Amino acid sequence: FEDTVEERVINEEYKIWKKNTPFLYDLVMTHALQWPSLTVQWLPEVTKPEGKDYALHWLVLGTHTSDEQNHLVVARVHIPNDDTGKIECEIKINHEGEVNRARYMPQNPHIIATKTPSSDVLVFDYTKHPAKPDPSGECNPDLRLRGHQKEGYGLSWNSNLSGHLLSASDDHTVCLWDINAGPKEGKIVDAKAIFTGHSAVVEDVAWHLLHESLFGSVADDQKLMIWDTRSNTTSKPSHLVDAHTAEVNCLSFNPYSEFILATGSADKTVALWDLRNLKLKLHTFESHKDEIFQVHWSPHNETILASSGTDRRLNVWDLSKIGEEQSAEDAEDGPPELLFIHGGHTAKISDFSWNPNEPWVICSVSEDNIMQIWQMAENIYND
Amino acid sequence: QGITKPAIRRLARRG
Ligand SMILES: [As]
Repeated sequence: FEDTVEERVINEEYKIWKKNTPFLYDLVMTHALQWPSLTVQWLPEVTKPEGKDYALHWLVLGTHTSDEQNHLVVARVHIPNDDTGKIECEIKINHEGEVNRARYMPQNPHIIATKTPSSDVLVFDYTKHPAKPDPSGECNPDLRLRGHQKEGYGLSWNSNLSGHLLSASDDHTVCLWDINAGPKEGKIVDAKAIFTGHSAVVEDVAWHLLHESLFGSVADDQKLMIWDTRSNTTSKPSHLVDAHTAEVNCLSFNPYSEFILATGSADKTVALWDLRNLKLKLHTFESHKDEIFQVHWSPHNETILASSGTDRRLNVWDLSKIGEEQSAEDAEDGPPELLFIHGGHTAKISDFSWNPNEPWVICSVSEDNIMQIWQMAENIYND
Repeated sequence: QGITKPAIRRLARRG
């Protein structure tokens, strides 16, 4: 599958990135996994162990093998104090097929939902599985969520309504589950609601971070849809937005402003949206050389946004610099709101996650087995 | 060389 030509170009650009890292990073840790992960999410927990020079952090990872046994993994990592690093397996759980995406429940972080190459979305409570997985590889989810006909990626837990989960699928639908309901015994729960507003593969879904009834969806039909779970319709959203000129792959709500939303597309742009008036696209971020697949706001800075995708790059944006005049020289590198380009990966970035406890720290995973934990130099954002 | 802050900031945008 490899392009020996492109590989030489990538490798030589990497060597240049590597020696530039002391300029650009306060922290760079790189780890090669046996298998690539399509998913990353930091767990909310952190601790500074007595008599140690590092902090303990946790990552939810997955595995991607077509041939062999897959696993849902929680990784323990050492993050060195500002006065290299280490990764270990906290727990490893047998998983049928690759883990498309894995998300922890905000109210109960040891509950993790996963998307699979099949239609069932699985739920795991990692406190209810053996410390070491049985080599037989039999996958025993605590819950199987029924409702989809095809696989997907989009996953979202309601952070205001415990146990409520959204999922997006290639079958054109968004499914809704309430995992606290169901029968006594007990493993299978059916979709409470199935939303069919889209006419193509729905790529991502996301609850509003403040209103428990609002969520957004995003599809290959180039539309952004805003839904209300109160309403007795599941075929028509509250708002239908012509968001992009190509497939929309991701969306992310700002954790500081209940009205603003970000959207990422195959048209190589990120769009800013305001929920109070969706006829007007607030802004367009341009710089990416290929399809954008993931977008996430910083959990510490309201004006900071990050995006990534097929161009092996991760871009960090600063909203507070939009419209700011640049010299003709600086304009060649991109618009004034482009803060930082991360060139540490040598293949497509599958997913990334902002560290919720250490400002500016990000974990990104690529298709060539690499996971990087990094933090850009203070000199770059401290202006 | 590219040690000043404006230069580092410009390196950052170039990746
Ligand atoms: As591991």
